[PDB]
Amino acid sequence: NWEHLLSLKRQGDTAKRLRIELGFEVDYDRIIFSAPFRSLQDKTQVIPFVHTRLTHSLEVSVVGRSLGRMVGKKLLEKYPHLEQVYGYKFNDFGAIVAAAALAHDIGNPPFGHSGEKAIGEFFKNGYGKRYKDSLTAKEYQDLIKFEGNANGFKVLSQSKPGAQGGLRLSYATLGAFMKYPKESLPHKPSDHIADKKYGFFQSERALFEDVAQELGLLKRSTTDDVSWSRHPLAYLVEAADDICYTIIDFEDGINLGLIPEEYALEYMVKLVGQTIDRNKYNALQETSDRVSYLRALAIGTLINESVDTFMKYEEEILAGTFDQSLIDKSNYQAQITDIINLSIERIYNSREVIEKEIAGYEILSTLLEARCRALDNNDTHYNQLIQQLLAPNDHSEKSLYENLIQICAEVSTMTDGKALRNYKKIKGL
Amino acid sequence: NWEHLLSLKRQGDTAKRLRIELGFEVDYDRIIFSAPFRSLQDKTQVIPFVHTRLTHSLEVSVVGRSLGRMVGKKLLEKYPHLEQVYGYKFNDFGAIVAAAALAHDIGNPPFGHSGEKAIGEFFKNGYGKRYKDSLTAKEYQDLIKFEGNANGFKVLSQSKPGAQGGLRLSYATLGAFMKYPKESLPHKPSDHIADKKYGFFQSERALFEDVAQELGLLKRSTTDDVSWSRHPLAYLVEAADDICYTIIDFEDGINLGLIPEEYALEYMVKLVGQTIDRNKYNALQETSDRVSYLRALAIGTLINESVDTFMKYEEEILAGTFDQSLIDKSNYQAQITDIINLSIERIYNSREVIEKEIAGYEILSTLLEARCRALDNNDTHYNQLIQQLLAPNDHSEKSLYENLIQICAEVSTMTDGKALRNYKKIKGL
Amino acid sequence: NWEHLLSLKRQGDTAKRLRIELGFEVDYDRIIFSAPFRSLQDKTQVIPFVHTRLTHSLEVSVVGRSLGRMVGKKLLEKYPHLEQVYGYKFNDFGAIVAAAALAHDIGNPPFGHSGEKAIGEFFKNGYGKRYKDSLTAKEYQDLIKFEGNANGFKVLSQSKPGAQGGLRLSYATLGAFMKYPKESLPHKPSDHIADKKYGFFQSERALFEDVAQELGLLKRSTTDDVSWSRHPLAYLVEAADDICYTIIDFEDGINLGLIPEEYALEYMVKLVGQTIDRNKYNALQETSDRVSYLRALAIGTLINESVDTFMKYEEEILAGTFDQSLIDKSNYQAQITDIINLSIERIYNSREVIEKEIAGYEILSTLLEARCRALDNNDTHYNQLIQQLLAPNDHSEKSLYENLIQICAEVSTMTDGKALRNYKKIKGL
Ligand SMILES: [Mg+2]
Ligand SMILES: [Mg+2]
Ligand SMILES: [Mg+2]
Repeated sequence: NWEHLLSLKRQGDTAKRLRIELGFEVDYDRIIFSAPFRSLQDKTQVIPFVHTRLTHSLEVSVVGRSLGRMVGKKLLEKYPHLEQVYGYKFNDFGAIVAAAALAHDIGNPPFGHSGEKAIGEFFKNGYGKRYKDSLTAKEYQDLIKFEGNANGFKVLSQSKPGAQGGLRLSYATLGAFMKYPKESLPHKPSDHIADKKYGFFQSERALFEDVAQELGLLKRSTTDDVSWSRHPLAYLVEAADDICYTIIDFEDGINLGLIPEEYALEYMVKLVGQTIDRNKYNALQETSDRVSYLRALAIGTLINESVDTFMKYEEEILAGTFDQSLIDKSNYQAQITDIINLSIERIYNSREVIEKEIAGYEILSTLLEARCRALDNNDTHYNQLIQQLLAPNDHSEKSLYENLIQICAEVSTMTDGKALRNYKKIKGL
Repeated sequence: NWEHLLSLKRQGDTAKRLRIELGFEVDYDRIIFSAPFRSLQDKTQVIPFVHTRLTHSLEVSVVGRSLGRMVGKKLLEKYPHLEQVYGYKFNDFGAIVAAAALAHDIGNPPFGHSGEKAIGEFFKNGYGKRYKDSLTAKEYQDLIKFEGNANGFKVLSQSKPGAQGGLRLSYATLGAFMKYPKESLPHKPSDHIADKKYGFFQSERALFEDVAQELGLLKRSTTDDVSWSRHPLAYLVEAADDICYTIIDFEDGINLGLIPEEYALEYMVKLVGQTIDRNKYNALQETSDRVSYLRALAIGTLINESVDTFMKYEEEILAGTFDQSLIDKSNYQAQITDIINLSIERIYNSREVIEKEIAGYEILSTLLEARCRALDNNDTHYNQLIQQLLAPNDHSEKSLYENLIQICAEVSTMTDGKALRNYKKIKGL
Repeated sequence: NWEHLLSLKRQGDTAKRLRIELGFEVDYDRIIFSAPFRSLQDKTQVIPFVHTRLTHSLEVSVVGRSLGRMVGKKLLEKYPHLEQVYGYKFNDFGAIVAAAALAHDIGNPPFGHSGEKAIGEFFKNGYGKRYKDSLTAKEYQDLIKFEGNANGFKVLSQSKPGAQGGLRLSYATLGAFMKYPKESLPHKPSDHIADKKYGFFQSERALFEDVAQELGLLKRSTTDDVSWSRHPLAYLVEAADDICYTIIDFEDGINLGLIPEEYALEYMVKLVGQTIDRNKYNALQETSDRVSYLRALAIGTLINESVDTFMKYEEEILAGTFDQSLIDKSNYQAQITDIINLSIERIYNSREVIEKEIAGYEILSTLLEARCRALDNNDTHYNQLIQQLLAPNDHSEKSLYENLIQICAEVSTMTDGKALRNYKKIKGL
């Protein structure tokens, strides 16, 4: 039911909010001005001009806003009652998808997936193994299979003294942000696209249950482990992100010298052939302009194809029977796969990227060990100094799992500069 | 008895030295030219122009020289026989107090009290725990509650081949230097000001017993753990040090931007009100000049008040019944406490000071562990290299406690530059 | 028999190669263009202009070429049949000795003998102790008493896919390169000069047995541990190396300020007195020119003396009864010993040299531990990253000893720059 999916409800609301009577734009406005989003300006994208996480978020938001606007147009033309009595507009869908896409990278720890694996391995085989017997199975699982999507949900909606609900985003935006509406256990029960990872920690189970019950998400789990169907706009958000990750990593790889210019045309002829102006392409004198020209065309065709695919399986998506992505139903699957493989071989496996990941591991391991050692023995002078350096903000009487997840969130959201400086101080440099 | 307190005896002397027949100035002259005192030029004062330990010592010596000169004037006017037959002058008292105050920071390890705690924790929970069973209780206590006052006494009077008695200072200067004339055990038996810490290690017990017996210090301990009353001039030395630590840390904090200018006048009106020239204060155009002007006034009034307090309780001080400091009997106690608390909150708890302390811990721990590992196994090539790098001076057949205390003294007296360079070499940088 | 000693056989040869029917010059040509030899341009000689390992190799090759040419002249005049029917020339001997001397430093790990001791201690008391029970006694011995001569033999003759036999040097060059033709066990069975160390690992036993059987080296071991007599030209190669190590370390020490100018003349008068032009020496205005002038004279007289000594004991050398070096039979033994001791006290025991050795230990230990930990568990993400960073070249199904010796060879042949960069990445800098 689309009426419940486009909920304007926020945390702490008592009276129901109706479309015909704050707005989805306000979510984007709040995310833009938020400190965690601003902090993305000092966070890199694990590549050797090259995009930072802030620009990637910006570009993803721009693709998601286009996808959502077109999808809202088509749904409003398919469900007249959504605008006749409920008063919804395609700009609403665009705003929801743009706000969800803008914050999709707000909780990811530095150094890419290597940082997530470092946080996981710290609690699996490192100093964090001591907490295994003091936590429940799902809590420990969250600790060992730490992902930045659950951390991003935590950042977007975590209460603090004087700020309940965090950014207080609308429930539609929160639902679109959740790509994996399931708990930390069981680990990958099936081949469904939404079961690859989890989207919320144990400290957010009640809040996401409230969000799902407000959005009317279908309960797909018959056991005691909660799991819901994906929000239909989460498909658009993820498709936008994949389109950017594919076409823009290739642009960045080509412009940085890691990928020769021939592969650009070689893997973009199929994508851009239907709309390329050959005279304009040949008239361009710089490689950067040509690759930008190709990137714009490819993004446009992929956006249109994703909109067509979404409207092809709307009923299946709303029922929860869709087990793959919108980009997986692409006619350009071979070219997309070839581009992704070439990017993996030339960028992600480059020395510079490997070197950086090896440093992240040592920095994150050191910081996590220092924070945990301070947590266990908060009486020594060195531990008091560590607490002052890394957690001067506040202190409270919380549980062990809350403290550990707070440590993980604080370490994940540090800027590369702040993390490196703290690691050097702790290492006496 | 003041005649015995103003002893001209030095180490190795056989014939008694009389005032009417080398001089207390010679102690100051020797300390100035000594290598350990010179080494203070490369040692910082754990603050982010800002005073180094050498300038702090200089300024403390200047306050102690004023206090001692006034106190000597008043005692000579109170005991005519001290000058009529013994031939003592107020310049003697000034010289003794100045020499004691100049060397009050000569044995402190770097990074402030954090370095002392690092040396203590190395032998308490670190690699140094292995020596607990091979040493006596007091020897191990000295190792684990290491203070820079005992190390300063060691530096001032430790024999070397060709140099017996070290700087060979007069016994009056050594007595005035000793703020805590007691052994390492028991640990804080009472609330007496002299029982807060200890002033000499176990390798200096015989020498300080000789010094105390020459100065006629009263034995306040009836057990087998020796402890004596404070030398009366030690009160003046400590009062001078506290006055500088209070008024000059505030000046440094104000001039460094950590403390706004308003608090200067706010906490100095009471101290300087009786002697401030308002026209001169308002005519000054720079904040540094105004704060210097206030610091000079406050130091003057505190010096006069300390002299008055010392002459108020002279008999009690000479009997050993005084359990507090001269600054503790101040009418400006509230303002002094407020200034100290503001300095603690704004300087000592600043990031930059915390960061520095966290680095000291790692550097001192690394250096101590390397030295100890070289000491236990002096056969490996790496350990021979470590011994050459850190202890090339000499080697001898000494006991385990002597070797450990020598390691602690050598690490404590390294310059920040030398310590950092050695730590980087050991860390392969 | 000199005919078999001057073998032109190379790895993989089936038909016998005769002198009268590729050439010993080709070995020098190949070594010059080889990547391992080129890599010596970025490797230092553990001294604070100062020689790198490449220039030391160059200079040693030049001394060995002179020694071999004179020795070949004298042998051809002593054995006419070597040139009458076999067709050998003195240039052959010169080429063999020069090629052997040029590669004498091609397998030495950085940081001098400190690096060799670090590799040994890693497997003796470090993380490498776990492999003791999984290897044979001699294999583990090779691991713990690792020397750069065996590694240099490995570099010169190790097969790779597409390159069998490595540089494919002539067997005479390989025999002259081998200073210690014996296995890793027993460790120093006697006082013979060839029994001080070993010259090949266990992975090269068959190849060196083939080389020795082709060269007709005398089997000096009656047990199951193979050991052969030294090749006669190995004496010349080692003598050349010692002459350079003695006279040129002194030149470098004098020119670097670690050795005053007086000792130059003081320890060179005896060596250069018979051929020095006093007018030329006094006319020189720079210390560098005078020391160069003295170095050239000393090298010349030592070369002539070494040739005379070699021809004095030719029969004893060819029978294998010579237990010392050519330089040990020198009339300038006292002056050579004095120069070596002065160099040890002033250069090798300098701070800068000690500091560098302390850093090597930490870098090599860190790199070896990382490589071994990657080897044991090649499933973790961090270990895969380490394998990509340090061993991206290739992978194969080899034994544990082969993998460990490959790790040791790869670490030993890294350039100081590459090693330091990898150590910093692993240390997160
Ligand atoms: Mg993305
Ligand atoms: Mg002081
Ligand atoms: Mg050599």
